[PDB]
Amino acid sequence: AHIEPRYRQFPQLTRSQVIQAEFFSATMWFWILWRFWHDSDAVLGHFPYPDPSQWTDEELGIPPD
Amino acid sequence: GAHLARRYLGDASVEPEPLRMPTFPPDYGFPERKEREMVATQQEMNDAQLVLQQRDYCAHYLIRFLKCKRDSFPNFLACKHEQHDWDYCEHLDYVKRMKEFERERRLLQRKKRREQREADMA
Amino acid sequence: MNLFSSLTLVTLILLTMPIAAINFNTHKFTNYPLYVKTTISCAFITSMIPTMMFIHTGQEMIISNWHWLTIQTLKLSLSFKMDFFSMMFVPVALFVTWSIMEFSMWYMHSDPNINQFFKYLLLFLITMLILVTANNLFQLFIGWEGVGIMSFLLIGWWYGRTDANTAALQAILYNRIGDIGFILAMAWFLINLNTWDLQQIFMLNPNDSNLPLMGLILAATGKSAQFGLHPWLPSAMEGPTPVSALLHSSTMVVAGIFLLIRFYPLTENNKFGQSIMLCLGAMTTLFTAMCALTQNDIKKIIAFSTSSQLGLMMVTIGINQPHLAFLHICTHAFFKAMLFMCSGSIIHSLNDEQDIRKMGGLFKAMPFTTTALIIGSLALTGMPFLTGFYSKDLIIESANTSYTNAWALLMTLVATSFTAIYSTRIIFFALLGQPRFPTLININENNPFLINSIKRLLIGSLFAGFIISNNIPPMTIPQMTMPHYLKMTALTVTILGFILALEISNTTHYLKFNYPSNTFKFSNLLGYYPTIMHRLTPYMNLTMSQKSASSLLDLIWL
Amino acid sequence: ITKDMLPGPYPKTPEERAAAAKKYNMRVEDYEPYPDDGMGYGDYPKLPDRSQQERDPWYDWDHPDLRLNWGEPMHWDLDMYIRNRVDTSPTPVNWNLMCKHLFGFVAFMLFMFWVGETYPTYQPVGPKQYPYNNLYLERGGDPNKEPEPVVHYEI
Amino acid sequence: DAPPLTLEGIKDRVLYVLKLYDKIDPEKLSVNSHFMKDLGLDSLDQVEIIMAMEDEFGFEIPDIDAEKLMCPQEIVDYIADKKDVYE
Amino acid sequence: TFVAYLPDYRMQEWARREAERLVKYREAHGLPLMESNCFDPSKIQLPED
Amino acid sequence: SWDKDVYPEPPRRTPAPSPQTSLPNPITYLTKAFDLLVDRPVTLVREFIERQHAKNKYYYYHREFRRVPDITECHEKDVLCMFEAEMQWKRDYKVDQEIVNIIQERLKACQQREGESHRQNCAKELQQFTQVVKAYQDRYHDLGAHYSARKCLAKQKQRMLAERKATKEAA
Amino acid sequence: SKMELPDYKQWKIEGTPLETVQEKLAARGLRDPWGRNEAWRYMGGFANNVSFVGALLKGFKWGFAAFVVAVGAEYYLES
Amino acid sequence: AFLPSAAYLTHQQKVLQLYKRALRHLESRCVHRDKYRYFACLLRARFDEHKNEKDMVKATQLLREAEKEFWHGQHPQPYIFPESPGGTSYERYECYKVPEWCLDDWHPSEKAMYPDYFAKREQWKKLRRESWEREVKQLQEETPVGGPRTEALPPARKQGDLPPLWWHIVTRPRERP
Amino acid sequence: GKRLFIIKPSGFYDKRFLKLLRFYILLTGIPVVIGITLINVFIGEAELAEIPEGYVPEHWEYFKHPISRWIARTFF
Amino acid sequence: SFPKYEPSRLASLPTTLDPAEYDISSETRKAQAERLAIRSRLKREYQLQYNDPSRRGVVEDPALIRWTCARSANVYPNFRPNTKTSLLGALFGIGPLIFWYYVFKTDRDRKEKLIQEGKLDRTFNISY
Amino acid sequence: RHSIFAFTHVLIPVWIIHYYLKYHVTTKPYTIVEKKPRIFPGDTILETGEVIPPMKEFPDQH
Ligand SMILES: CCCCCCCCCCCCCCCCCC(=O)OC[C@H](COP(=O)([O-])OCC(O)COP(=O)([O-])OC[C@@H](COC(=O)CCCCCCCCCCCCCCCCC)OC(=O)CCCCCCCCCCCCCCCCC)OC(=O)CCCCCCCCCCCCCCCCC
Ligand SMILES: CCCCCCCCCCCCCCCCCC(=O)OC[C@H](COP(=O)([O-])OCC[N+](C)(C)C)OC(=O)CCCCCCCCCCCCCCCCC
Ligand SMILES: CCCCCCCCCCCCCCCCCC(=O)OC[C@H](COP(=O)(O)OCCN)OC(=O)CCCCCCCCCCCCCCCCC
Ligand SMILES: *C(=O)CCCCCCCCCCCCC
Repeated sequence: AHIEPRYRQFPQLTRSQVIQAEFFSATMWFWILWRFWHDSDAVLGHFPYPDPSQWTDEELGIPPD
Repeated sequence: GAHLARRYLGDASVEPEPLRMPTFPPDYGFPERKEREMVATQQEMNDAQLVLQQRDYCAHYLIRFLKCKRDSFPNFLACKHEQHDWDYCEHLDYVKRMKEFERERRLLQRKKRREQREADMA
Repeated sequence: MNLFSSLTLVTLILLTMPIAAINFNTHKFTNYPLYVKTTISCAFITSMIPTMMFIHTGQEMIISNWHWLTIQTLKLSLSFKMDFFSMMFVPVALFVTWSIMEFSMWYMHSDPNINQFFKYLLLFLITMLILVTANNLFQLFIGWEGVGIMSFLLIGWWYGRTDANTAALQAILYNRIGDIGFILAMAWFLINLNTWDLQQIFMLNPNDSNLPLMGLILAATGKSAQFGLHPWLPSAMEGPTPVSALLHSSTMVVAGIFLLIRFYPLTENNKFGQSIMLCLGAMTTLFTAMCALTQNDIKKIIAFSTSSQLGLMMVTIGINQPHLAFLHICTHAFFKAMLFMCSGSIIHSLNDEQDIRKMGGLFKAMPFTTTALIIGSLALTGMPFLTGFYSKDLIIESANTSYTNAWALLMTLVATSFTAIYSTRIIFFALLGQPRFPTLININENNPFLINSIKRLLIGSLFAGFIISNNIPPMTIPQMTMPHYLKMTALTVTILGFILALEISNTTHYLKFNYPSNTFKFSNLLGYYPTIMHRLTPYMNLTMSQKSASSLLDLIWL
Repeated sequence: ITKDMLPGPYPKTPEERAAAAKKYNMRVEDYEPYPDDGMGYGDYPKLPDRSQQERDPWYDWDHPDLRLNWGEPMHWDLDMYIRNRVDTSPTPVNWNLMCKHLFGFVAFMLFMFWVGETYPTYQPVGPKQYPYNNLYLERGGDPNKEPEPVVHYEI
Repeated sequence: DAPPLTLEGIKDRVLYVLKLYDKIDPEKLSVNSHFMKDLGLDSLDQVEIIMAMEDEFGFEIPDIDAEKLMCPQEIVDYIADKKDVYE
Repeated sequence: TFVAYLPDYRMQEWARREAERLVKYREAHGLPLMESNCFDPSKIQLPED
Repeated sequence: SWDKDVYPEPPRRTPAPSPQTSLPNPITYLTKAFDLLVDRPVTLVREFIERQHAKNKYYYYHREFRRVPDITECHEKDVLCMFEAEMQWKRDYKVDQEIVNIIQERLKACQQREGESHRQNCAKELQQFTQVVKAYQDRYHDLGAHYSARKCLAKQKQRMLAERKATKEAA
Repeated sequence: SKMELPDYKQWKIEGTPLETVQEKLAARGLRDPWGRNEAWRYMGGFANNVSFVGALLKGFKWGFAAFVVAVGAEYYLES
Repeated sequence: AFLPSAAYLTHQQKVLQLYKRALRHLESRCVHRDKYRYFACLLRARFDEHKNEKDMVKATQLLREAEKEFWHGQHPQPYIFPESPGGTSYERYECYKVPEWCLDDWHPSEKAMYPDYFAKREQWKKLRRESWEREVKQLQEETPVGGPRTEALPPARKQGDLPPLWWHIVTRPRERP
Repeated sequence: GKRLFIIKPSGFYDKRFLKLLRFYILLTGIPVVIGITLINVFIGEAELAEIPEGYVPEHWEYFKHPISRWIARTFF
Repeated sequence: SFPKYEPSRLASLPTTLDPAEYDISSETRKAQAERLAIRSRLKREYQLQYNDPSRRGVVEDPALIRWTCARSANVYPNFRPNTKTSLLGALFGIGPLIFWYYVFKTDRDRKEKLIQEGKLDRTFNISY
Repeated sequence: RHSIFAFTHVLIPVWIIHYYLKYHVTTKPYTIVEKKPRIFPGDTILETGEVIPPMKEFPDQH
């Protein structure tokens, strides 16, 4: 039996469409939290970005004259 | 990104221009500076068919990673550490580029303070 | 070797077989749309094997199988180029088209010309895979004009309606203005390089290549709806929903971007072409995303979405990152086809209602459609580790960290915020809140065709960026070192767009009535660009086509 | 059709104007021709240049797509003012105000891209360094000649 | 999709709208109740009722017909004309 | 069917196969693949000045 | 097949299958399924067709044109000899066109077969292509649509006057 | 063939935003005649719709649950 | 302005049409339903403030600057109903609206596929052709000298007759074929 | 129930034309395709060979396909 | 007060903001009634032929025939060569021909001068 | 007659296209040109039997 059209009220819902929609919403947040738990660097950062001012003049070769 | 403000709003006389640099010799300030060693042979990266942008000073990690990527088919998640090695050494190459940039900026500061010392003294 | 080229040609011949079936008919069909959908499913399965054995070794080839013509130094052969671009585009296009046709078996069920519709949609698919596999400029021009003409025939599907014919002729006009530049490029390569083949173009590698690249940029302007030649892509929402889903979001409109990605060894040695592509792409991705902020038809809003994503593709070509642009094409196909399918599911459920100001309360009425629309919007905006994260964010991670036009970068970031703004605008006016549609509820989505067709592109929109970006080889070096305010750029700008548009949406519940601002009148009437030039440039043509051309000279004086 | 319903020369006398307005099936007060400069319009009525998009859509038309009636004297450019073509309809924003906003927006965006091309943004790095004499044999250098040494050093 | 309209359905929906209107009492409302003369409404109220019909059934009645619909039976007959009911 | 099986319409195929002879004759004998002069420059008398 | 000198193919170097991961790839199974289901019946039908080719062996020939006198040693306005010269010149024109097409096929196949190292590894084919295009341009460019052996001879004579004047002005 | 319409006596605008609208109209002497027509949009199954942050977080509870299940499964599998 | 029955718009009609267009453009401005309903009663109060204006010249001026108010406050893209002109589904099925006379051009092998339909269509056409001359001689004696003044047609007066000029209005195609 | 008649123009003459078009094309299409298949299978493609000493070939003996040899012999 | 709407050639003034629409005078009643009368008479003359069963063909519209005869036939016999017609037939008649003539002649003289001076890159240009 | 689709639409066209590519296309020069496979240090060549030597030992960074 199909979904009957209704008037000025909430339409009929199937159990299957609701559990599939909740299942794919859970799949979205599962995959987001999973790849955020394992990678954590594609969003935040892979390697440290060094400070240029914190480098010494000997490794860069600046003789003071 | 602050150096963009230092070069545009400030002066471009002390900021090293991006297009043609180093303007200083490589031995200037370095006693017995050594070259950059290339690990992968020219013929080895020739046969590996690498992109001309990818044949830099650390393409040997890329050759090991691509051999792992070919050999681990279909398990395409089995060579994460070889990609990590290649990305880390590209990161170190970028750090060496940053060190060249900071060297050029500090030698232009040396030239700026040198001519200011000469204008104060003489 | 004998497997790769064989299944490569079997895919295209298999796509052409239902055209022979529909042309050799006498009976009334035992579900010809199911036959075409089964054929395109099997063509997807067939094209999967050359893609997998490309991911195994990197195996590219050329099939120059049929000699067609020899104009004295130009051997035009039927030549198919199976490279990385074909091996990643053909399974994505066949997968998206298979979902669009299982969608269309539900959506276009009331149409008595359903066999003509599936015939035209298959003809589009054939011309498009002629386009993306062509090895010379002539076969690419065949596929190019083919997707232009099937665009005409699928915009003007309800040919009795005046606006559909008007939009179809408009799309033909702007595409032929792009074809001026495409024929300019063919003319330049034939005269200066004696070839239309890609291999001799790439091997000769000319240096004075400003003029053919300007021709190719004009071709991509006409084809991918860049600024100046853009408004036909919003006008082209007058066709049916699976037309706008397949053709004018994900498959046809990337062909100007695909034309510029295809010619990457010329663009990587021409900084002027890169700068013009960067400026035009930033202009388009600003303008169309700004126009999307103040629209009320949902098909118009998602068309401005796909044109802003095409402008971003033009941006990331313009920073000399073509493979990221093509990864963004393969990524963008899934969630943008799914967003058009979910919008049209809302439209067909709400009895041909497309205006978002008469929607709402569909979070619990259409749950699967709401789920997939939220997933498509979050993949569009750059939610972490959806499919749209694996390309678009990297685009920003190369747009910041490169020798770039600074204003193009700033307009790229403003576009990145505007994507979040119109995405949560769609979710606000269409899914959230209280209902605004009329009183006779016929809301329903419980057809396995609709649910499975959105489901497979949902699996794509969740997993396909991860799967593809871990199956494609490196062709550039990914710039992975940047400061933390520069790494967190695209995410923070996207969340700022969400916050600003949520404040805008919560200013609408207030009981105040403000007069319209000039920014609202500018963005709502589409930068005033389709209002002026669609009136002025025909006028100055047609009076000049009557007064002086016909009447004065060619009936009296001459 | 016969001759006395066909167009003729320019109406000079008012009785020829009345005969034409009876011929063109309209009021004599509304009937104005194109001015007799010799451009060959003849005695055709100068309709006030309204696009057919502007008409009443809910009106019961003889030609519904054209929004046109039977026996109505058509516009001279009726092929031009169809709803597939040139429109003259009123707009919410003024015409010159649209032209000013469009020209200012387009020219200002062009000028800002010119400003950003004048001042480009970049990274605090040196140039990308490649081995083997800036990859001389890879970039198409001939094998018989030998270039200058392109040597990069550690830092 | 697209459910068929009937004169019972169009009649019951038009009367269902007019029984949710605070100037028409639900006990004097009939199928032939004239808006100005029998229910005592304004032409402004009549325009609001035809706009409520437009809100109800999802299409537009033009003004040359909206200025003459002066009973619920004329509304049901006009929607019967514009929807082709009882095939 | 007649046009498809025309016997080498305007001798194109022959001209390829003939080229496949002549290149093979002058790759092997060390000659250049095509001279810059169509005729022998020894049998040509130029106007003197 | 064809002649491997006019269409040169360098010796193929494929790597050995080196399975590193334990998961079996689909490509070997699909290759065996293609070898059984597709290669065998097509090969059997081709053997049947080739037996039927052997049941009637007959041959065709490559037509030869002996060299007639060219336009230089034909008299002026003597159509019987300069017709022969024109037919010879036109056959050589179409053959020179197919030589240029062979060198283009070489260059395109070299570029694809070398892949990304095409600029390094196809210098000889690009050099041959530059020489044959310079030769074809010096021989047949700018003649027009009504080209003939006379137009080609006059272009050759103008080029030889230019080369002689360039030789004279260098000394 | 009959679609049985519900009652017109159950669409009362108390407890709705139409209550607020009628209060603010009667505050200056105005009265709302089409409120009970609008009353079905704000009651029943269409009442209490989620916000945007609640529409985003659909399935996040069970998704985080299965996430913690899989993280515990790999942490008890790695040893 | 331009109407089939009247040659003009009365002032009452102009007021009602401006009120309707103001409410429609307002609903376009004011998307939410309770918010629009609040502003709709406010605008109804603004229209009923000068409902009882006797001076038609003053009401003309008030209507004119009310049109200026409506033009200053209009929405650029107002909500058009889908099958209303300017809508997205407007005149969509006009390519499916085949005229009825094309059934006359069918072949008899497919006319025999629907025997009852064409067997009834014969007496429909019979009804039309024996109604035509009666309704012509009806219209020729009621029309004044100089032609009819207004485009409206008289109804069927006698019992047994049909209303004049009726065949294309009755036998028009369905709006959803 | 309540099936509705769809007024449409006569699709008999267009379908009759297309049936006749396909029939009168296939009427000599199918014998030509079967005959070309039988020639390519049984009569078969000729082989390139050097011109022998003293053997002057006919003009139709310079062509590969048997139908091309038939055309160059019979008509040309 | 309010921004007044500016009419244009391609943006006409609305019916509501035009003042002459609000004319109440009896001569406007006469003009509107005569327009309604002519329109009603032409409507009746049309749909007596349109609804006729004995007619099977085309209701010929002499306004349409008159429009096509004006757009085709009436162009030459109502021409008078004067200053306006001759100057406008000399502007758009021999103007852009001269324009493209000098543009293409200039570019071809430039290209010929570069070719005979060995400047133009005509390296791989053997198709022409 | 349950899977006649994969026979008429796939398997017979794979037969036709394999016959076409095997006996008419690859029998002609440069029609199917393939990029040569990617050779790494450590590979074994099947046409020769020659083992490619590995790279230089790494100046390790980590
Ligand atoms: C088929 C009937 C259809 C219905 C009838 C009506 C048809 C239409 C009427 C036409 C009337 C005539 C018109 C004029 C044309 C005349 C013919 C002609 O000029 O032919 C030209 C041309 C030249 O042929 P030729 O000069 O006669 O012979 C060439 C050889 O030198 C010499 O030949 P060869 O000796 O090398 O080859 C001999 C060949 C015979 O020759 C022919 O077939 C040639 C004649 C066919 C011509 C057909 C033309 C009609 C139109 C065809 C296309 C449309 C068809 C309908 C729609 C299809 C779906 C779209 O032998 C075979 O076919 C046998 C092998 C079969 C292999 C398959 C099965 C193998 C496994 C079997 C297993 C079971 C048994 C196991 C046990 C065995 C025990 C022993 O022939 C063809 O083109 C043949 C058609 C097939 C070509 C390849 C098709 C695939 C290509 C794919 C890639 C390219 C396209 C990419 C598209 C991308 C998407 C857009
Ligand atoms: C169900 C249908 C399939 C047929 C079933 C029955 C037959 C069984 C299958 C076996 C078939 C027979 C054997 C294989 C076919 C013959 C092979 C062969 O050598 O044929 C000779 C030739 C091969 O070419 P060629 O190189 O030998 O010769 C070309 C001719 N000259 C040199 C004179 C120029 O022809 C074909 O193969 C014809 C088929 C081509 C397939 C593609 C057609 C596309 C048409 C598009 C038109 C417009 C083109 C525009 C684009 C151009 C490029 C930009
Ligand atoms: C990267 C470089 C970028 C360079 C940018 C600058 C160059 C391009 C400049 C813009 C050119 C295109 C814009 C102008 C013409 C647009 C015409 C058009 O699209 O008309 C559409 C119009 C209907 O539009 P619309 O009002 O939306 O209809 C729906 C409701 N009526 O439809 C109609 O009115 C129908 C009209 C039919 C007849 C058309 C007559 C005009 C033809 C214009 C040809 C232009 C050729 C340009 C050639 C350039 C060569 C270099
Ligand atoms: C100097 O600022 C280097 C960074 C690149 C140029 C400036 C980019 C500014 C916009 C991006 C960051 C925005 C953070 C909210």
